[PDB]
Amino acid sequence: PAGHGLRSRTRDSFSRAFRKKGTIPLSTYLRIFKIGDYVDIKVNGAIHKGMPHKFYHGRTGRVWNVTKRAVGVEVNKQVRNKILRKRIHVRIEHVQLSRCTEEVKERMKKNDQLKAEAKARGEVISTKRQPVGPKPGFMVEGATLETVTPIPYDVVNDLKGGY
Amino acid sequence: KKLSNPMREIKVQKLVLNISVGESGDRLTRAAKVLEQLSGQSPVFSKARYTVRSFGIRRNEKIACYVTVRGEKAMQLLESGLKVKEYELLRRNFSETGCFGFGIQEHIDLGIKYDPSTGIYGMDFYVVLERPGYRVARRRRCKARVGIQHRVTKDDAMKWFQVKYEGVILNK
Amino acid sequence: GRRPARCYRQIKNKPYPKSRFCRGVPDPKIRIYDVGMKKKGVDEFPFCVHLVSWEKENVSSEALEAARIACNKYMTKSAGKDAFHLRVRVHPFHVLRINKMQTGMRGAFGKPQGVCARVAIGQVLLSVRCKDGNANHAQEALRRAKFKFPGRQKIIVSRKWGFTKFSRTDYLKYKSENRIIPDGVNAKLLGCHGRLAARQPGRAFLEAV
Amino acid sequence: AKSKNHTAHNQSYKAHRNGIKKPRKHRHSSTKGMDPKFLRNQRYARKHN
Amino acid sequence: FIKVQKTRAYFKRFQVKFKRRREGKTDYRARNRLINQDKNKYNTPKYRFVVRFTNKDIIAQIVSASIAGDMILASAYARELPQYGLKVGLTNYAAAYCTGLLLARRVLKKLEMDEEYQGNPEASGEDYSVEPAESRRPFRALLDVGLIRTTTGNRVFGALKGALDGGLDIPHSEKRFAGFSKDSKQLDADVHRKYIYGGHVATYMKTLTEDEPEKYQSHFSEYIKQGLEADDLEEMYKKVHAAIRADPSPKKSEKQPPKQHKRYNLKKLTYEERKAKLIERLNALNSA
RNA sequence: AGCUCAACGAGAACAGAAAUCUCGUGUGGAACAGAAGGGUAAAAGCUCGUUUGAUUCUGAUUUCCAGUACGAAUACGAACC
RNA sequence: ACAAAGGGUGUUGGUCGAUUAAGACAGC
RNA sequence: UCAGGAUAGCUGGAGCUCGCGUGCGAGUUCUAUCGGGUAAAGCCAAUGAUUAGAGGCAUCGGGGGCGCAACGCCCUCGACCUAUUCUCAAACUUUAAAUAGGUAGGACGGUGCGGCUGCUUUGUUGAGCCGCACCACGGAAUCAAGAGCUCCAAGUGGGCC
RNA sequence: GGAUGCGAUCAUACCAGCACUAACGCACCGGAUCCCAUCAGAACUCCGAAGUUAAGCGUGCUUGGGCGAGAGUAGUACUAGGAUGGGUGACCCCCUGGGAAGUCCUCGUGUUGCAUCCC
RNA sequence: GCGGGGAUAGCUCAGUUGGGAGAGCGUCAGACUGAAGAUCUGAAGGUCGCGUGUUCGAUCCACGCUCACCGCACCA
Ligand SMILES: [K+]
Ligand SMILES: [K+]
Ligand SMILES: [K+]
Ligand SMILES: [K+]
Ligand SMILES: [Mg+2]
Ligand SMILES: [Mg+2]
Ligand SMILES: [Mg+2]
Ligand SMILES: [Mg+2]
Ligand SMILES: [Mg+2]
Repeated sequence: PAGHGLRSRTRDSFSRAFRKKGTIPLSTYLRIFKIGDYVDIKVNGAIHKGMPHKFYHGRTGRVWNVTKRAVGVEVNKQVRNKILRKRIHVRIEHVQLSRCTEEVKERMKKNDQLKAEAKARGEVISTKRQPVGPKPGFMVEGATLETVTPIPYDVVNDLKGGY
Repeated sequence: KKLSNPMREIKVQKLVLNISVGESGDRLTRAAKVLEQLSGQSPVFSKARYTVRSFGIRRNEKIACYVTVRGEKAMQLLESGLKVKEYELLRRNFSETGCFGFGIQEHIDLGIKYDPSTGIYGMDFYVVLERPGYRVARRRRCKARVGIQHRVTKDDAMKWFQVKYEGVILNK
Repeated sequence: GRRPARCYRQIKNKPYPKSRFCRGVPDPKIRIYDVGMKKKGVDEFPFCVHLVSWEKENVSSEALEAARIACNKYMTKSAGKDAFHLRVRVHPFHVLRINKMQTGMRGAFGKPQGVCARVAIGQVLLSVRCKDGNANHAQEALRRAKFKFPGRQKIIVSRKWGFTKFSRTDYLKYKSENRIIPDGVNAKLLGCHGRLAARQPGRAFLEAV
Repeated sequence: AKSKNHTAHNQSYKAHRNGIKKPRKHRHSSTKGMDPKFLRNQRYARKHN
Repeated sequence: FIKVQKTRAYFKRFQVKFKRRREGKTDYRARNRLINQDKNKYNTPKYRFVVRFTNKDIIAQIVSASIAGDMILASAYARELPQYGLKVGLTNYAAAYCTGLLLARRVLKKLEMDEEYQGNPEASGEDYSVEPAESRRPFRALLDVGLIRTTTGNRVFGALKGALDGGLDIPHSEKRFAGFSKDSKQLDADVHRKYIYGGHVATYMKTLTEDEPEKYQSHFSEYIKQGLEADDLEEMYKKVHAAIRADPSPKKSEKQPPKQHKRYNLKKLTYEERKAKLIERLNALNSA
């Protein structure tokens, strides 16, 4: 409304991938969704029911409800000077389980194991990971050196493959 | 692996008799009656697909009739048609897909007594020749293409016609 | 009748080709793009010269036609009508509009006025292939055509054989090895792929160059 | 007399004067809009706890 | 000439269908509608009763879907019915009923619900549905006919009746069982029982032996070889049902797998061998 | 539920560029009311069978947006089909 | 708070060519 | 309604709830994960536009010659097929950036037992929730002149570079 | 080492042309009383086991097309940030960073879950 | 400079659901008459403005150009 339809400017967003149209694989319907799971919203152009508005396409949210055919997704949306946690319902065909927290549980388990070992041996350690820092000095074996010099200019080589 | 296999025998799968008449009505009903009394089965009408002013036909107007016959009845009808044709067929009458056909001007030549009210009707004969195992392309489940070597060719159909019917094929 | 070319010299709008949205476009002034012995074989004209743009600008179809006419006339006068092949390497596809002065700038979207070509820096404008004995004539013909175009152009002597994509030495070596098939003005290089039975004796090769 | 039609100029600065504020997420979120049958069963389970 | 249809652009733009659709074995619309489970039921699996009819065998199984592939809870074949005493007509209505009953008994034994749910030992032709028990609900499975045409009196519906009598809760109606009348929206229990016990085959045998004895021999050579007459079919099927009920547990083959498997198909040529053959062919072509 | 469209190739008396019929190829180049863009092939297209979920009750959400209303749409719940 | 295309045997550097102590160009 | 008004945003005043680096934070990066069809590129990929030649083909094109004609013969230009080729697209596109967009990186965590249901399952099978026990060096960098909440109200709603 | 039933991925799996397959199977295949179905027992449905591996399914080959990966195209095109940078302008160099796509060339032509069966 | 209709025999015009080139003057010849006038008959007369495209087929349908005709647009 108000000058723009619901699916305005969705020619590319809602179209299906090249040579990837037709029937939907059964893996889409064989997925399990639970409250608190992070999901990515990817509109399937062939499923016209439970279609989220184009804004939510390409955004990640958390599951807050589970119905027979759809899931409730809570997505952050910026409106002027604040963030609104908008709750929508989206059919499972338009959603995919997110990998934004795949390593979190693994990292927590390893941190707990390391802390337990440190306590066992009577030491205090920090399990925080660190950004890549400067490398130490090292020795490089001398080898044959190839000399690089600027190339003399030739106008005939200005075109790809030559004029 | 040899061509002498009994499974490679060529048989007449079906014979289709077609009568295409521009007008629809009494003439079409008479043509359908001729087809029914010639084949033993109720024929099926065919409607026009487009509108052609020159031909005088209209969309969905039932401008033809035809019947499909299989087995001994089809073989007898084919024999009668070839007798009318003098067992003479043109080399072009055979298609590249192992099928052939011809046409007759007067149906009375097939053994039907002339009726002035009915009039005179010509017909189109088409014979489809297939080997056993063509069901793989007609069955619903596991539909597949018939092997190209096993498919009936123009030469195979011509040879079958010559051998079975002792016919003569003319180039012209 | 026609505005000066300075009004449309610079490329400012997006491409505006003739299509179902842009109707009523006049035809280009240039309709012939190949003159001379266009049917001459690839092996007869090894020498190639290019008139190449050095500016990003619009070149009108009228300018292209005038340059082609001048170059062809001089080449025919100097080297003869069967001593060269001239190819215009630019097609005017951009439609130039005009707002014919209802009142003022209201509804100013102009109607199609003409056609022109969008030329980039280093883009070839004209090509001439001939024998080694007409190189100077070809260069002077291109220099004469220079004055028909706006902006800056440069004459560059190509290292390729005629209008083919191979250098002269590479083309000679390929022909010596029998790897070249003449195809009109083009030349086809023989690889080591495709159906083997499709190769004539001696034309099949185990490895590519 | 014609005037300007629209512009987003200065709007991001205005928003950032006091924003962008993230509402505080509480441990327990509202159950409004969830499956009524599931909510009914949860209420009965809580009552019979 | 005629323009080539299967062009490079055609192949470039071509999108292949699913492998099962290309082979013409799976209808994916029906498959998705059968397997799709309510999301608020989470990992609850939907079991489907898959019945397939080959040219000489009947395959019946209970299957649940998974990402890695379908999982078979239980399976029964008509080729195992000779153990129970059915040696002929393994692809008929009675054989389908026997296979369904065998699969139902096997799956109930697997789930340890055979005692709670027994069904009706007698076949009967009336529509039947196992009555739910206080302890637990009956095992539920959804019929999966496949690509066959669901016509009245189909062998798949015979197998469905067999499973229902075995004691499985399979959602169904009575409009497709053998004996159902199109003119009258009623099920003929007598005709359905006749088909279950194979009395249509017996009637055909009697008609053939009275009309054309040579055709009777040609058509029922196996029946005569096993010495089964038209009148004995009902008793034979009753005995087969009794044996299936008595011992539905599947039998484990005593055969031992071979230590080494002999290869009967050609192996893919190596790069070196392919290059050598290509060199030979190229030299032969050039030398001419 | 069944079927597959446009188009092309090869064949059949009138019949030919164009009537109907046979086989083969055929990724949609057809059709889906309308503008255009998406989407669809044992279908969302064509044919047939049975039908009235174009039904009742209020709430929730999305789009517009002030996070008001209307229009439109979506996912559940409670009934009858 | 402008300058273009074309030009200069004004002068200053570079690039590719041609002739030359079996003697380079102009005048005798 | 278009020189106006209300409305939200921007602003002042009043405060209140807490806190002192253990920080419910950030117009910034890092790590890991997602979406995109612009720039470019492509037509030797679909749709559309467009130049040139090369090799073949017809009982079914316009001509010339040999001929009463010929489904007779030889050539020219046209259509057609094959492999190439010049040059193109805001309302074309297989491919496809840079910048920018979304999510996550614990004390609102994890593990092990027991319990509740009228929901769910063939099945105390699951789904949520609730009790007890144990562990949890604060779980990327930098910064954090601190964080959250509420009330009343002004001016503004011609902009321009 | 395979086949069959049900699948996952949905071309490295597709298309075309050739060659091959022990056993069980899968098939082709024989009929139309019954259920069922059409103009047509072609298809669908039902009842069978005479014959055949001819076809289908499966496997292999093609200096095949397509498809997938790599190299290269190329630090090229493009692009974020800087300049009291060059230039009449058009445009462009440089500085701190990111970084594509045809052609051409090389390689490869499926991998797998559950259940039954043969070897 | 725009918006319309038009371009066809020596001259004036019709024509198109696309498959015919046609009328009235002009010229020539014949018929008729005792001779004429008038009349009738037959003949000739067409790049259907030019160049492209759609079509199996174009005067016709679409595009771009050329030549003539008609109508254009207030307060100061
Ligand atoms: K110039
Ligand atoms: K590209
Ligand atoms: K193209
Ligand atoms: K205000
Ligand atoms: Mg359907
Ligand atoms: Mg005010
Ligand atoms: Mg953007
Ligand atoms: Mg075979
Ligand atoms: Mg290949």
